[PDB]
Parts: sequence; C-alpha cells; structure tokens
Amino acid sequence: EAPLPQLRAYTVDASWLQPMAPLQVADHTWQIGTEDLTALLVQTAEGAVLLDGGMPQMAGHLLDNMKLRGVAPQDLRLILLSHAHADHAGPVAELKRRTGAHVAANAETAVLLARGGSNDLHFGDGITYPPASADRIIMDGEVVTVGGIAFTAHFMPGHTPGSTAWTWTDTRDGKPVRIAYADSLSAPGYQLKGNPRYPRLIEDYKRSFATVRALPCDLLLTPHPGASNWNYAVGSKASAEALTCNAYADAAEKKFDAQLARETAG
Amino acid sequence: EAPLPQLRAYTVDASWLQPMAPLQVADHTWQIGTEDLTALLVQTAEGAVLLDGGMPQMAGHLLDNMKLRGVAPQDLRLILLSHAHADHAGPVAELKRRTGAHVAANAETAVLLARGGSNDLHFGDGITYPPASADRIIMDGEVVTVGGIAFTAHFMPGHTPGSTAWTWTDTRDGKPVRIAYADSLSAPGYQLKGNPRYPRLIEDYKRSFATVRALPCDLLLTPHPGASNWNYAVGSKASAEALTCNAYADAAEKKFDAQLARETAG
Amino acid sequence: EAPLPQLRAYTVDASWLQPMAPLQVADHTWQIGTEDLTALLVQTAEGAVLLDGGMPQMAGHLLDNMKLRGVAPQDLRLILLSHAHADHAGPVAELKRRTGAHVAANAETAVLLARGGSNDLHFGDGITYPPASADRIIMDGEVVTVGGIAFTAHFMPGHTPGSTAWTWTDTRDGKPVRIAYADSLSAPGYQLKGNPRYPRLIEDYKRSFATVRALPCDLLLTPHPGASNWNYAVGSKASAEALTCNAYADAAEKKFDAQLARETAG
Amino acid sequence: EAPLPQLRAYTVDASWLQPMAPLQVADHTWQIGTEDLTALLVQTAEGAVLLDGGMPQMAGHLLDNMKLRGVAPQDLRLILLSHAHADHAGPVAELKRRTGAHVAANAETAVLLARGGSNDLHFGDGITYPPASADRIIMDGEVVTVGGIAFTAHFMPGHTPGSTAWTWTDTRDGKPVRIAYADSLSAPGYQLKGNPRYPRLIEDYKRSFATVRALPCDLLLTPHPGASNWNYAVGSKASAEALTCNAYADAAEKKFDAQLARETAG
Repeated sequence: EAPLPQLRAYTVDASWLQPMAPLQVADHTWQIGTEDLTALLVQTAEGAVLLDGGMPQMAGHLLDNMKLRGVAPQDLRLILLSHAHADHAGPVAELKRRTGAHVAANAETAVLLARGGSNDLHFGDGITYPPASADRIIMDGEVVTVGGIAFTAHFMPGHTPGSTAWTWTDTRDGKPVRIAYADSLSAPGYQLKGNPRYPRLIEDYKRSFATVRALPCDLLLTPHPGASNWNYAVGSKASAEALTCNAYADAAEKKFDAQLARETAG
Repeated sequence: EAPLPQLRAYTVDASWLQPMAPLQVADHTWQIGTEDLTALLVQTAEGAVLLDGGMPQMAGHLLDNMKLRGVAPQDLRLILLSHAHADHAGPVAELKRRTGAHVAANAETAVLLARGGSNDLHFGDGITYPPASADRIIMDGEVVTVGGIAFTAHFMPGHTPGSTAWTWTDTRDGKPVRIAYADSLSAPGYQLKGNPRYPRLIEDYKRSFATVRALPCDLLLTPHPGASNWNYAVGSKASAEALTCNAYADAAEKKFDAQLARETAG
Repeated sequence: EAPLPQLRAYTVDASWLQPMAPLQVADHTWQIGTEDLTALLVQTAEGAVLLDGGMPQMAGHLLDNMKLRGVAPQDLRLILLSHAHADHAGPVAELKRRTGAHVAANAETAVLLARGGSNDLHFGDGITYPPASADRIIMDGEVVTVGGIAFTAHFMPGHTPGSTAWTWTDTRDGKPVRIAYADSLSAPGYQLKGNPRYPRLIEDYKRSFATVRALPCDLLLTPHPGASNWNYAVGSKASAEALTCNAYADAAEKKFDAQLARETAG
Repeated sequence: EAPLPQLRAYTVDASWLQPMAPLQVADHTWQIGTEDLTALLVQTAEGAVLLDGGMPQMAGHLLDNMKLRGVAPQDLRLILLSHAHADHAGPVAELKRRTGAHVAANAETAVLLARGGSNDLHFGDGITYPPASADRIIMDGEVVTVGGIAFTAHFMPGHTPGSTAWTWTDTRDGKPVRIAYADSLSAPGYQLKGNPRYPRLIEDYKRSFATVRALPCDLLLTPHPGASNWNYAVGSKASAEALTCNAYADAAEKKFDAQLARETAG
C-alpha cells in the first residue's frame, strides 16, 4: 500500500550556491564561482579557459562573471575538470551549448561525464546531472595549451577514478606563480576496503597523496576552497591561510588512515 | 545575498508510484508497472520483451513482477519505448545493467535517452534521468521480432520527436488480438506555435492523430492508462472502458485544437 | 584453406580528390572542397560556417583554403551536413579536433555520424569513417544563426534518413541571393521496395522530391556538383548550367521511378 | 595536379585471416579465432563469454565456431577485450548486434572502442573499425562473473592505455588451471620518449612488465599466439612451447629497452 519513494534532489549548503564577484588569483586567473565552489577562469590572448563550473544551476552566474571579465560566451575556448561530479561539473553541458567551448578530460572523467554522474561507484544514481561529451581525451602528464598558457594534467585517482590536478604558471607582479588546482583527496562515506566497484581504491589514494605532495606549486587551490583553507568571501585576504600541497596531502592521508581504521572497527 | 535555487526533484502523483501485481492483457502480454504507469511485459519462447518501464525508481518492482511471471533478469531480451521521458523510460539504464537486455529505438528517442532527458525541447533540464544507450536504431515501420512475436514501429512524433506506437498480435482464447501501444498525443504546457526548437510541431501532431486513427488495433493501451480509459486497479474489468484508437485520436485532436486557440488568445 | 578476405578501402574517382582553390558562390559563400566534392565556407563577422567536408583525407586541404580566405582554424564556428556518408562528412572528426567547431545535425545524421557510417542501411560497413559527435540536435525547419547569417534546415529523407537541405540568403552585387544546398536525391543501388531496414523509403523519397521543389531558391548547389550541373573547374562560368530546384527534383523523380520499375523487373 | 591520396585499407598477414576449427584450451575454454588471432570462447552453464574477436571480417567465422560448440548466437552473454585495436576488437559491433551480448571494458578501452580506433595515440586514423559501445565499465582488479566463472581484470597499460590482462581458473582433468590472457607488451613503431599524446608511456610499460610477471598463471595466452609461443595450427601440441608469464614479460622488457636505446640513437 506504500508507494515507491519519490525522487530526491541533490540539495547542498547554501554557501555552495552563494554567488560572488570575480576574485583575482593571479595576473590571468580568477575565481568566478560561488563562495564555496571553485570555478577558475584563466584569460589568454586567444580566449578563456574554465576549470570546473560548480553546480548545474551555476551556468548563468558563470557567464555573468565571464562577461564582467570581458569574456563573451563565444570567447570561452576550453573547459577542464577536476572530476565529473555534479557539484563541480554540473553546468558543463549547458556551458558547451551556450559557448562553443570544448571539454578536455581523461577517459575516466569522460565516461562519468557522459552518463551525467549516474551509476557512480559509490553514490549510485543519487547525484546525477545533465550529461556532456568530452571533445579531447587527455593522458596523464599531457599538456593542453590555450593562448600560450600551458595546462598540465596530473592524474590523482581516488575521489573519482578520473580525478585530475591541473597545473599552470601565471604571474603576479612580474614574478612567476605556479598554480596547482588539485582535486579532493577525501573519501566521503566510501567503502574503502574490498570495494567490488573499486578494488584498488586504497592503492590509488595512497599514490595520489604522493602525487599531490610533489606537484609544482606556489599557490594551491581546490574545488572546495575550504579543503585548502581558502576563504573566497574575504577578498584580497582569501589566500592568506591557504595550505601548501604537502600540508593538504598530509592532512588528507591522516583523515584517510583514520577512516580506514574506523572501517575495520565498523 | 539570495543564493542560487536548489535543484528540485521530479515528483509525481502517488498513484504513478503505486505498485501493482501483474495484470494479464492477452495470452502473452502483462501490465507489470504501477497503477498509473504502463509497463508491458510480453513473454515469448525465447525471452521476454519490456515496453516502457515507468519512473526511475520502478526498476526493482519491474524485476519482482518479471520474477512472478517466471522471467529471470537474464531472460529479458529487449526493451522498447513509447518515448524517452523520465516517467516512461526512467529505469532503462538500470534495467540494461541488471538484465543484459538490448534497447531498440528510433534515432530521436535514442538521442534523448542518451542525454537522460536533459535539454528537452520543452522542459529543459527539469526532467532528467540516468542516460542509456540504444543498441538498435529503428526506422518507421520496421519490425522487431523476439520469439516469433513481431513488433512493428509506427512513428507518431509530437509529444516527443521520437514518440512511437508499437503494435503486435497476441491471442485471447484462440482468437487473435491486435494490440496497439500508442504514445501520448498530449502537448502538456508546450508552446505550439512558432516554437524555435520544434518548428513543425503542429504538422507532426496533425499527422500523428491520423497515424493513430489508422493503427491496426483491437485493444489500445497507452503509457498513462487513463489516456485510453484503462483502470489497472480493477483487475479483470481494467480494460472494460478502454477507448478505441479513433476515439483516442479524436479526443487528443480536439484537446490540441482548443489549446492552440487558447495560445492565440494567451 | 582460403583465408578470410582482406578489408577493402573506400576508393573514389580521382576528380573527387582533386584539390581546387576557393571559388566564390556569393558575397560570403565559397566552394573550398575538390572539383567533384562540394564543401561550402560561409564567412560571417563572427566566424565561419562549413557545410560538408567531403572525403576524410580532405581535412588539410579544407584548412588550407580556409586560411586562403582569412579564416584561421579557430575561426570556424560551426559545421553543418547534408548527410553523414564518408564522402561528405569524412573529415568532420579531425576538423572538430583542429578547429574547436561545433556540429549541428538532426538526430538521424547524428547517430550515423556517431558510428562513423558503419551499419549503413544499405552499404553495411563498406563505407566507414572516423566517428564524430553532434553538439546540437536540429529539428526540421529549425534556424541556426552565426554572425547574423540564418541557416534553415529542411529535412529531405531518402538518400540517408537524416538527409538535409540547408538554405540561407547571401548577396551578389547588392541583390539578395537565396542559396539552397540540397542533398542527393539518388538511391544508388538501394533496394527500394520492402526494404526491412527502411520500410517507408519510397514514401520518404516521394515527399523529399516535393520538399526540394518548394525550397526557397535562386541558386541551387548539391554535394556532388554534377547533380545540379555545376562545373567547379571552369571558374566564373561554374554556375552557368546549374539546375533549378524544380529541374533537379523532376530529374531525380524520373530516375527514381525508372529504378523502381526496374526493381519490379529485376 | 596530383589528387589527394586514396584511403588505404588495413591489410594483414593471411595467417591472421586463416580460419581454424575450435581448439580446446581447458575444460571450458576454446580458441575459436584464426591461426594467428586469438579469440577465446569460455562456456558456462549460463551462457558463453568471448575474449577478443580478431579482425572485423571474422564475425561470421566466430559465430560458426560458437555454433560448433553448441553456443547459439543468443547464448553469448559477454564480450571482454584485451585492447580495442582493429585486429582484436574488429567485429565487436557486429557481434553485439547479432548476439545481444554486452561488452565490459575499462574506461580507456571503452573510449577507443567508441571511436572505432580512430585518433589512435600512435596510428592516427590508419587502423579504424566499426565503433561499439561498452555496456559495463570495469576497474582494475574488478571481477566479472558469468555462470559461476569469475574473470578478473588486471590493467596493463602500454600497448594501448586500456590494455587489460584477464585471468580465470578453468580445469583440466580434475585439477585447476589458472589461465592468464595477457595483452601485447610490444610498442610497434611507437615514439617512446617525450610522446606528447602519452607522456608516461615508459613508466606504464615498466609497470606493466611487473604486472604481467605477477599474474596468477598456469597457462598464458596472448592475442597474437606467437607472442607467447603458441602454435594454434598443430592441434593438441599447440600449447607445448608456450611461455610463462615471467618469460613473456622478460622478453618484452628486453625488446622495449633495446627499442628505447635505438630511439635515443635514431
């Protein structure tokens, strides 16, 4: 007599959905997402690059901020992703339609993006979003160049099989600033041990800690700004407490090792 | 200061989600969906065919009913669709994964199914579901045969560009029963006139009325049972008030012509 | 003892592969393909449109001709298709990779393009090419606009299920010139009657003749220039003997009706 | 005046295309491909598994051999792949269409298979084949079970990014036989050093040698039988000279290290 349950929406903290004006990270790099979701616009002489887009409903806000930066919709050349979950890749389909941008991603990110996050290794169908196609498949270490700005992929599987850190070198004053945009190193609610859908999950995480430790980095950013102790809401002091790559990886690994012991204990 | 709106789920009438035991339509054809969502199981000597699956959360109920009919998950050979909206194609992805079934559909249904109903001509991204791939592309009039039971496709564009009616001949007692499973002929909230995403919408609907009128049919069924005056909840009297194809098409066209005049008037 | 046969390549007349310099059709429209394969470049204030690309090996030649016209690879915004056979859509995948262009096509063209022409309704796997993805799905009559130039789709199924004629209005001197780029109306070696993979082939062809007859047209062009009596090799006299839409459709229908009678007779 | 070059077909040694009758490997495992292309049929109580299919033109021969083994087309449940090149995955699309089988593969194999081998990291578009879709995405170490026979994936990137070795335990007499079906460890004509499309090629090969060395294995087989010193043409003595996993990996690594030094020297 009880009916089947209704579908539930992917609802998130209001701060994840709180718009912010563009916040400059370096000479050509801007945070244009929300207070608690990173979306990085990199502006070049030959068009703009977007790294991540946040939630699906953020598409219009992203275009507004791009316009504030002098970037028309057609000027967006490329979208890069940390990972293909709804809260970071949510608006990619709409953005492609409205900009003509291409998406570059590794094969794992591509196949998750192409099914809109459904059949997730850990979340099933609970966190879906409009599917999008990857236009260029990226390999570990491959360099993607737009307007003379070179973006290098560093695979860091774990949070998703396709999780990627992206590095590039901007400037601030006249000195180079090596930026590292590293994916999450958390395993929120994952079954870590003997996971049939991810048998080498622990090995991949362990390797990804070491990958993040060794990234070329003067300024680390993360898809959730709090993961690297950014505070987008405080303007020019936003980066003041930012973690190093070593401190970020160290903290992730201690959190991981605890969760692993607590899984052995229940 | 107002955050972006949260995502909203596709919630439906409880009767759409009310499970029912299998209800026999003819010697090999059974309703195995819910009280207000049709899902037809056709059982052959060489496996079963499923026409439509209802909402995404109906996958487990469909498999339970199949099991009641003696059909193991692996015995489902083929899934056919009326149209690729979330309330009729919702569980197809999961069903493919759990059964090994193939999906046959026309090109329009295939491309909508492959994007999980996102970027709908009328509903945008408001009604998405897990994407699935079509294994065989069907043309208008093409015959799909499983276990000697021949299913013929009749394209009836309008409700969706890929909307399809499926016909086959079952038996009841020892007499043939030509079944027609016809898609919806409604345009719920659609902009009918000068729709940029569907410029020939009116012409297609007009043609589809005539297609439905001429279907070979002794027993009409529809994805929403109320559209053809079925009442699944009353057991063996469920078909008593069922419409003919002529009466179904007639009523749809009068509803369409009214909505069209009311669009000219606002 | 006989081994399986080797794969055979899709080889074509040398004139299909004979490069030509850009040939101006109207103020913004240029033939930039080969002597016997049409590829139309339309240049706008906000980027270029390419209608068809010919054979797969024509990608580099197309880019050379675009460069001659002042169009850098990144300036190509959009690719449109008459139909997704190897000799007209052959280089689309490579062109997308090298230009960032998006492809717009109807659902039938999209699914054939996505399987690289394999499992063709008539040719099987004999004429394959690198698959490409459609970025925007087009409906019959839908208008695609780039740089203020409006391209309208007119579906003309037959040669392929997704065959499309594209119309737009250019200028010559200061007078408008309605261009019609119409797909082939031939059925080369097709089984016309009772074709299981295309049961309504005859009806679609018959309707497509009438569609082509009624196209808005001052200048007709076709994917094979000889089909509309163009001669690309003679420069400014190339259009002199060009057919009207009526004469093109008339001739196609007489050819079709003959082939149909000869199929009844063997 | 010279026309563009014609397309060239992927032609291979006649022995790759020389049909053979089924050759028993263990109680449930049979070679059913050609003399020089492995295609392994594993027969279970609940349907058959095919590991690799060889060249595209081998589809009909594979079905003939399956029929010889008592496996009807519909009885093939699953296709697994070593890698998605035309000479081992060639007939997968046709096989899916004619059998209802599902394909399981890792994300890299899936994306290469989905573009029919086009845009290969090393071969470009020179070796294409009809694209096919993967129905289940596999992770490293994941177990796929059909009829109680468990197949484990072991990723061994290098020959292709998605190259996979598959292991399972059959029987011979009444003793277990751990079979290892390992992909190629060759780099035929690849640029090994500083390859922009595969920056970590050397690291992946180096790791894959060690993966192959440690596979659980009593009987090694390879997609090209000569790579592991099988001789399918000599019947029951076919396995006599077969390599161990250690000897196969050792020989591959010495070949790789030589080619690497010869690349430094030209």
